[PDB]
Amino acid sequence: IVGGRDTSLGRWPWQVSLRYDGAHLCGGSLLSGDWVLTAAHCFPERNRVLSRWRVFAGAVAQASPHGLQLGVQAVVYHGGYLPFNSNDIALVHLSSPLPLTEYIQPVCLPAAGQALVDGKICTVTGWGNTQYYGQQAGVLQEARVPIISNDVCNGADFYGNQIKPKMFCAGYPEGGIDACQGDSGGPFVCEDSISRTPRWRLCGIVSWGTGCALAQKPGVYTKVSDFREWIFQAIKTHSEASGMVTQ
Amino acid sequence: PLYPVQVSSADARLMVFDKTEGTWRLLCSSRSNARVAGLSCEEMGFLRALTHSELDVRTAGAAGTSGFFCVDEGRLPHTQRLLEVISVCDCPRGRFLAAICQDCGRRKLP
Ligand SMILES: NC(=[NH2+])c1ccc2[nH]c(-c3ccccc3[O-])nc2c1
Repeated sequence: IVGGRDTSLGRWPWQVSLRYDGAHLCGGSLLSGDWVLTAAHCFPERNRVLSRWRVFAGAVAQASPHGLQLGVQAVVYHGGYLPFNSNDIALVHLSSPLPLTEYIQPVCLPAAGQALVDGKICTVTGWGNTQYYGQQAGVLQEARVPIISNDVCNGADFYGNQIKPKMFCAGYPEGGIDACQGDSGGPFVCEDSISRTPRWRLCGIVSWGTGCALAQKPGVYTKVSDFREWIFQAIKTHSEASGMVTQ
Repeated sequence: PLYPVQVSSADARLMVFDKTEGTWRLLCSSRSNARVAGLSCEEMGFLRALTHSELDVRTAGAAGTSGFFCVDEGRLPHTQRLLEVISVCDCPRGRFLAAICQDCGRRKLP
């Protein structure tokens, strides 16, 4: 995350770090004690031995001895993810569930029919680079960015028609604050009180962008509302699966 | 901007908005309670219903609802949205559904 700030324990309790052979590669969001929602592109051919992945939760410092690390039982990625950029979404089933504590909590999904509010300012978090030619963050970072309309984002001066309908952009025309390499798969959350209580919901999944924090090249996210049914199905369908599977 | 489907934090009873009245109605208990509880939690953005039970208006009260809605159990399994298989009804047994959905989106620090 470029242009963000260090955050503290318990603030974004759904954030997890997905590590392969010891390195942090992607972010992810807990949907329950044993299911994580992330991006499909975090599982290229060279990173598909489930035994080599670990999910780290409950700490904001990557080197905290107090976080919990569990294995992966299965990964279900979207079959429509043609690179295997639309449908850049996947579900990760942990081998055992995490306890839910004041530091580990799931995030909510958008309600049926709930649409993105253009202009609304949401939060994006992660341990990715704080500069494109920089290093990953030691402590989880958070930044607030507004949702941009697809009309603006698909214009010739932004991403000239590369934003498909199940993805959206968030950022400032001016650049300066954005997600970056190492943040892929993590959360883009917006808070609302439609259930009469303020709750944070996962509206987007960090997916891609050209460079990081450049003006007119905002970050692009997978629009979670469009995959609600895919998620509900996948979990039912594969609760007892092991391996890389597609839905 | 309330969502048409709500769950009570006092006793988890489900409430569904009735736009012709501007009131919330309870969901009459039926043999398909498990699927209705599951579908209601999904609808609202929760992952699943952890459990559900049946309440009795005579022991629990109405809690500010006006009537009942009943689910067309035959159409139930063809839906994605609760509101399209529901109708006002009398619910003679005066027993309604309560659903405990998986909690989410809230910090638990002091
Ligand atoms: N600018 C951005 N909003 C952005 C966000 C996530 C990214 N993830 C990556 C990325 C780069 C190389 C390999 C995997 C990645 O997720 N670039 C990214 C750029």
